[PDB]
Formats: sequence, C-alpha cells, structure tokens
Amino acid sequence: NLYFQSMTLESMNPQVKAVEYAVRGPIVLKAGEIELELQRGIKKPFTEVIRANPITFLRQVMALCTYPNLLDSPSFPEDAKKRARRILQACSQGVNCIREDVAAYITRRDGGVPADPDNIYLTTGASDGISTILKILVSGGGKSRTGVMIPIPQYPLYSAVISELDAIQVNYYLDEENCWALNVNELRRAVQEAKDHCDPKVLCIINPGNPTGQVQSRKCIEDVIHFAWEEKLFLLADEVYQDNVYSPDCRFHSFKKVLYEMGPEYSSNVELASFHSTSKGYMGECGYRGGYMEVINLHPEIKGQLVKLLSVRLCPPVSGQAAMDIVVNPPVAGEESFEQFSREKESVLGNLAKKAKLTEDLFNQVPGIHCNPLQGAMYAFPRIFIPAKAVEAAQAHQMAPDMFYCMKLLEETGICVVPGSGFGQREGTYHFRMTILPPVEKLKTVLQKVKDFHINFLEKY
Ligand SMILES: *Cc1c(COP(=O)(O)O)cnc(C)c1O
Repeated sequence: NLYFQSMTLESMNPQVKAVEYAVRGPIVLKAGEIELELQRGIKKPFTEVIRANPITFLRQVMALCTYPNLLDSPSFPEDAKKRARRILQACSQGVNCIREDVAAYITRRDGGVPADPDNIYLTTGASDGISTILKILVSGGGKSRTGVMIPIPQYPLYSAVISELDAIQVNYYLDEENCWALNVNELRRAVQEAKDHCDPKVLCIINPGNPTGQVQSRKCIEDVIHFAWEEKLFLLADEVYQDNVYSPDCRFHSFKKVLYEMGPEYSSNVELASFHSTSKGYMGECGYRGGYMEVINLHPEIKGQLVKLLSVRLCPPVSGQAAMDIVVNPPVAGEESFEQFSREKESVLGNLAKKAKLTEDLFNQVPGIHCNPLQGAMYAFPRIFIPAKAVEAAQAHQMAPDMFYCMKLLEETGICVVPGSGFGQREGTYHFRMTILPPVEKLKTVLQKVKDFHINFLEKY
C-alpha cells in the first residue's frame, strides 16, 4: 500500500534519515492519468485538475531576519525591528528566550493563566511533538500494551504513529449529529470496550478539528478533562488550528486554560501536552518549520525518558524556532503595528468565515449532501447520502462508495477531493473532505461543479 518515494540524510552527527512513502490509490493514479491526457491535448469538460491544499507584520519581521541590514531601513516599523533584533541575538528544550516568549504568549491567550518556560519544548512541527510524546508513553505487552484513543474521522498522523510504535489504536467517534462534538458517554464506551485487550492510557483531542472543522465548547472541553482525570488518561491537545476560529457562536478555549480554571484538584494531577505549529492558520509560514508543546504534570517516569530523548537529538533548526518566535510575539496594544495587524487579522478571518458560511449553505441546499457548520480550521467534511444502488455500483468496481463517488467527480469535473474512507467514518456513512482555501469566486465555481456532479450522480446510479 505504502511505497518508497524518497530519502534524505538529514545528518551524520547524529545520523538521521527521513523516508517519504506515498500511498498511490485509485484517485492519485486517475488524477495523474487525467493530467497527462490534458497535456497531450485531449479535450475535457474541464481544463485542469483542482486539488486546493497576508499579514504584513510577519513578512516584515521575516524580511528583517533574512537581511539584517534592513534594521537601519525606514521601510520598517520599530516594533518589527525589535522582534528581529531579539531573534537575531538569541537565534536543549529550545532557545531560552523563545520559550519565554511562548510562555508569555500562552498566558496572554489564556487571560492571565500562567505558563512556565520550563514546560515548553520547541519541536520541528507539532508532528514532531506528537511523535515524541506518544513514543515516551507507549509501553507494556499484550493485554497491558498502551491503548491510544484517537477520533474518527481521523487526522491520519495519529494512526500511523500508533502503528510505528506498536501501540493499540482505540477509536472514538466524533458526534456527527451534534456538530462533531466529543461525547463523553461515547468516550466512556470506547475506553470500557478497549480494556479487555489493552491498557487505555492516552486520549488525543483535535481542537479545532481536522478534517471536521469543528470547535468544541468550553463545557465539552471541561467534561473531557474530567473524564481524563477519572480514567487516568494522558491528554494530547492538538491545537494547531487555534487562531482559525470563524463562527460567531464559537471560540477557542485551550485545554490549558480550562484545566486550570477547574482548580488544583484537576490542574495538579491531569497530564496534558498541548501542541502548536507555525504551518497552520492565517499566521502560517512555510519554509521555516517550527512548533512547540506545552507539557504539564508530566509523571517523573515520563520526564526521565524525555530528558534522555532530548540529550541525543539535535535541537530543532533555529529558523523554525525563530519562525515560532515571530508567531508568538504579535504586536500588542500601544505598539506601532498593533492597529494594522488587528485589521489584517480580522479581514482574513472575516473572509474565511464568509467562505465557511458559503460552503455549508450550498451543501445544505443540495439534496443528498449535508454539511455540519464549519467553525474553524480549513476543511469541511460533508456527508453524502449515497443510494443503496450507487453503493452497489461502487462495490462492483471493488471500491468503497465514497471512493467511487470521488473518482467520478474527478473524471467529470477535474475536482480532486479526498474520500471519507481516507479518514475513517461511522460504518454506513460516506463523506468527502472539502477545503475553503480557494478564493471566494473560485470556491463558488468549485461548489457549483460539485453540485452539478452530485445531482447527475444520483440520476445515474
Ligand atoms: C498538520 C497538522 C499537524 C502537524 O503540524 P506540523 O506543525 O505541520 O507538524 C498536527 N495536527 C493537525 C490536526 C494537523 O492538521
């Protein structure tokens, strides 16, 4: 299923190799076949295959760090320069003053709930943090082997890491009939069923969600923390999309803030690792890959393994670290760039909110498609109601129903989306992942195509 695509020798001292593996399923192969058809002049109903997958201050600080001579330029505000200088001067858990900046950023975001720089670890993406935390937590054998609880629909990193570590995957189903909510009665069933054949010890929460685009309510975060406390579960709070919250009905509440607000009975006891990245959201930068995790209440046995693991790895590249520093040091009240930064953010978030409402509106006025509200992150996961007969057609082709549907959509419109079966879903349900990344007029055009295709599809099978 997985095939070797590339290798990179990252270093010899210490020696690290990075291997890329590609899954080359039916859609990937067909998209390639179609791209070559278009290249040798085959006339198609579309002219291209479409996949789909800004803040001045950040560009400015980045430009200053790339070319420090611009610290004497007047093309640049002084609050930018102040960031560049601190980063240039600073360049084991990560650079000290960057960890301080993250801590201070957490504190501001959480309305004054304190964060300690010594609980911060800089990583090469949230992926690296999640891998590292899961690796130090998995142990035991047979019926005592660590169970890791993960949502369905999945962000497929977690399944993959669980396999590499030979841990046991414990599925919990996000609640599609209540905006993809985490449902504790459901988590309780999943934990109770898994205890026969593993030791459930870890619970991974993705908020805002991917590919489901939901934002959890405070009460629900609170009920999950209580459940984790009760069952002695280590929580991983994957919060990489925390700045991309759109709905006026929703806000981002960190697991950190809620844990602390529940009081010391919880906040002294519950183990929590919260992740953040430089790659996601409207503050997202590319090229320079950074991240952090904030870890609280780490059991000493676990911390020992972390200290060792970090003694034998190289620090994350400092440019990733610098990138993270920029994202956790935006301008604050009374600084030169605060007002324009504030206007740029609001405009970007208003445009996403607009695309979100637009997408969900269109799907919900098309029969046989239903879309939960898109509250944050960049993806929707619409449910497709595939007739028992289009299901039969799909079966005849040896394909999952939504794979077949997504293949046909590609073949007719050139629109290339990922089927729900790439993420997992409740048995008997079918979805696909949609992005709101495209600009509004293009997004409108994609949604028209998806609508026409969808109506015809139902007519046909
Ligand atoms: C992309 C992503 C990650 C990994 O983040 P990087 O910083 O790119 O490693 C983790 N969790 C979710 C939900 C993601 O979308």
